[PDB]
Amino acid sequence: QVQLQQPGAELVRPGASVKLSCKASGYSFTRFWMNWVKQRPGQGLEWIGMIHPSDSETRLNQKFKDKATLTVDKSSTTAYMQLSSPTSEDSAVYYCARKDYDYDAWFAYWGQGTLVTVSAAKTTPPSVYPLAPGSAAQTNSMVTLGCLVKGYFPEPVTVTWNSGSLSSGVHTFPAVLQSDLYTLSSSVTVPSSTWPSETVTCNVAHPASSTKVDKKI
Amino acid sequence: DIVLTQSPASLAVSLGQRATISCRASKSVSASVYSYMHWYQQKPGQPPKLLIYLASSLESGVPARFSGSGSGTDFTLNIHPVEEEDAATYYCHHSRELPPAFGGGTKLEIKRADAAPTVSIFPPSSEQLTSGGASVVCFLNNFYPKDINVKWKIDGSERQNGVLNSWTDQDSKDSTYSMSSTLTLTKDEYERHNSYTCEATHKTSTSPIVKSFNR
Amino acid sequence: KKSTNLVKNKCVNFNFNGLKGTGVLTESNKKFLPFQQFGRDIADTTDAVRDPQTLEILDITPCSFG
Amino acid sequence: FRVQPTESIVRFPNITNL
Repeated sequence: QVQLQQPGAELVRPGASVKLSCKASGYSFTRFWMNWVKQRPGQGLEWIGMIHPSDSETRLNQKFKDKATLTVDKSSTTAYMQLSSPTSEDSAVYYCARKDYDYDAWFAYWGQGTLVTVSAAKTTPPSVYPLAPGSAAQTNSMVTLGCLVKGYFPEPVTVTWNSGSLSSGVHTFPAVLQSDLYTLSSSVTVPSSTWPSETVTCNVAHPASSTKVDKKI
Repeated sequence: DIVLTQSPASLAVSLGQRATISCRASKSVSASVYSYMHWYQQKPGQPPKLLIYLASSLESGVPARFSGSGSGTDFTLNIHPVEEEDAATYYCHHSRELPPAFGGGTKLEIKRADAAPTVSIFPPSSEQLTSGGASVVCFLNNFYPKDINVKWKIDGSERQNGVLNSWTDQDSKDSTYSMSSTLTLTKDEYERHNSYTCEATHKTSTSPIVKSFNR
Repeated sequence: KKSTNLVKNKCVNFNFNGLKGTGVLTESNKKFLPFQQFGRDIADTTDAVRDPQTLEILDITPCSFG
Repeated sequence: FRVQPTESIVRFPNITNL
């Protein structure tokens, strides 16, 4: 089975180097092209460039010339991409896709994506707080619960309820940047025969800081 | 090169209707009786997927409600019958020339009948009050449309500063919206104020939905 | 033996139904009649070829200049 | 100058009968 893997996110200061990894498995890494796609939120998709892994020959867009650099390692079958002096406008989501050629060339498969955030802010562990009203006045037969995660950097973090046991009623909200910090408020809706019986927990993991926080409501 | 232009940017198609998205090319991409085009679906937080290739075929695993046709520069891509899970961002691509270009994108909104929102104000916990600050969070779920007015009242006084709001995309199942309103405040502003009030103003409700609690 | 896929943008060896050649596979805007196998120019070299499995027309762009 | 090819594309007709 063909599967492409990329890291979740990477933090870099302006003026440093950015190194990304695209792992290929199930197909020959040589015979097939490796294409890169830049997705900036609100700007749509953008075409980075292509590279032929056998001869290292690269094809770069006119706008990304002299900036992006493509290279491949044929021993571990992993393609790399670098960016010289990334700036604030270079923050985006990067994909690596494979072209399966039958007549016209389309994108058959995609990667998970890596968020590159360029900011001078330090790595901060998150502060996670439970949210309960404390009393029920029988206003509804369904109970709303929430976890507030604030003061985390870099974005994103992965939030779940009881390690992903409740897949229904989950609502995860995106962050708003304030004071070089991020905040979110994850909410779930449980029935009334659950919360006096079971305890629903906030299970949040930040893979950039390697910090896993379990909080009880 | 060839620059792709898509119109409109935001298309609203309800259940039982037909959607139309036009991808224009500066030059003719049609060659060898066929044409070079591709159309993708990208959901928030998920990579895009192939649906219809070369307008003449349907990819395996893709439902039959997606169809495509057209020749020359301007292409037409149709969807029918539309389903509640069809809301996503759509793109178009051409591999003929080089360096290739990507489309501008089109957001598809699925129309739904209006529902009253679930409004819940939650007090700040005792874990936050050790650190010196507090945050009051009002959750607003299951509402349509996106235009809703959020107001905060501390003891009858309205403060529009220091509030944060955050919106999401349309759900695949419920096809509604959810948001939060967070207010950050200091412990010295928590000691002298007893009541916090979340207020939501909607088009369907004449009376705004008021929620309050006592410290 | 085993069939292979297509690499369009690179100079590679071409063996199609026994016909040998080397060049670049490019998009062809020329119209061919489906009843013909391939076609050649006045130089007795193959300028285009049709894929045996899927119906398509691709041009052979010469490589190895110098 | 000379440009030596690298990969090799071999396409044979889809076999209905060997």
